[PDB]
Amino acid sequence: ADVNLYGPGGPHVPLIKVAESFEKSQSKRVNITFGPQATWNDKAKKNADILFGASEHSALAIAEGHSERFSKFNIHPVFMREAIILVKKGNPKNIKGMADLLKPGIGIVVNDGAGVSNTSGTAVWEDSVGRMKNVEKLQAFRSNIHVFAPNSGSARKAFVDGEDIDAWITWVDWAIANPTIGDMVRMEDEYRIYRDFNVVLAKNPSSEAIDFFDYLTKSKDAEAIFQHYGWFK
Amino acid sequence: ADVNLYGPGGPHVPLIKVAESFEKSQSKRVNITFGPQATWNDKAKKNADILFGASEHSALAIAEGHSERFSKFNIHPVFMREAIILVKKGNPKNIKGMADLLKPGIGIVVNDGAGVSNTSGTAVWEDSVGRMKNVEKLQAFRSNIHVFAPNSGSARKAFVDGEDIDAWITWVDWAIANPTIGDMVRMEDEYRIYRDFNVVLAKNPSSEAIDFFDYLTKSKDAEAIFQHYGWFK
Repeated sequence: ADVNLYGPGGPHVPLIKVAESFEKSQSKRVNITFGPQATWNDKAKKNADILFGASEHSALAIAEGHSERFSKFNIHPVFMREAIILVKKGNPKNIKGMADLLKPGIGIVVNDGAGVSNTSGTAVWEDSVGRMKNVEKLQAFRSNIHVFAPNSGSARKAFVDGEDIDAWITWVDWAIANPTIGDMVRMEDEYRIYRDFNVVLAKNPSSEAIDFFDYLTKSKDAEAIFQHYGWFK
Repeated sequence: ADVNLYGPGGPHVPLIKVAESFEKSQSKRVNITFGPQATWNDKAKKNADILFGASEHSALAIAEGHSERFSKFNIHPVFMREAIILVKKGNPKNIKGMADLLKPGIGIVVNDGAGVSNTSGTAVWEDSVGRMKNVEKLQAFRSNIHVFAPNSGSARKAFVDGEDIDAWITWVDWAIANPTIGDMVRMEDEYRIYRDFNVVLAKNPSSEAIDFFDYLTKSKDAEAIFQHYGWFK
């Protein structure tokens, strides 16, 4: 490929469609490598043109591992989206928002990198629940957390395999890309958390990398593809 | 000491006063060790009774380093407080909230552990600014960030020493404990972020550790001391 992007699993779904749209219109090829950082970090050292991220803090931690080529000051927000509650198909417990997750008998999976994996969802649950301004509510929610998952795959597995798991706090774009796995319930306005999709272009970038970066970050075509998955500007 | 607590710098100010209050009323001695994890981690391995935290995600990452004695499922929220904007004494740029930090010429310090330090402030700024639901606002704020500091001391130093730094996104309890260093400006209701003070008691705890844990977590005396610094239940 002429342009190589690396980043976490999740945003690769619209990003690949953006790459495909770009490839239909001109001659350069664009490769999207995705998944947990550890699965591709050494390959990114060899040929990454752009690092993409699924939150600000996770992108910063990842980019710091590549500072020779990517500057933390050059991480560029492009789109954003809301966190959601993924519930089992049919919403059997009739969950209507974060307040319902405080009830007895509710089992929750959250994402937390735990200082060992750079994952986008770290601190989402505490920031949403903290806006309830009530420590007994924070205690109730936390006591219902069955799994603190370090990445997307482990959280998905805990949700799918766990009959006692009723909710996974994750991203709207994941739910839209995976509609057979669970249904989505929005967080209440007052407690909603939004994080971005970002990119950082390598120092001394190739003309091909610049072209793709411009298309992805500024095109209405790219915006429309990402909007399908709940992303917005 | 009969009871040893370890945790980040910051909450040690009220925590020590709670320890002192406890020591005035009974015979056991309580030691509070505080600062960045790396400064005390090996000592906590030898004699920690309780680990205290300054957010949920940072406490989880720290406790995971001591899983043999402390369970992530037993981290207990006790108090919470709001993030604030620390401005230079006299507020020379007349900053009134997060919206003002989007202006040209504003220099900002934020905390971000960057995957190398377990610090409480990681992801606060993105979660506050994200509630503005506008990616151009996220770009404007991010472009004004001069320093992504991995811990409290480095952020404080950047703020104090940097004539171009107008704001440090930090905690209300820090500002109240350090009133000669800067003045505090609240975030707007819509964008405010609140995180907790928590503790986890060791497995097979001593009677002395249990007693202090109960006093700290449930006493109105402890609540009043922490309330002085902006903490609430």
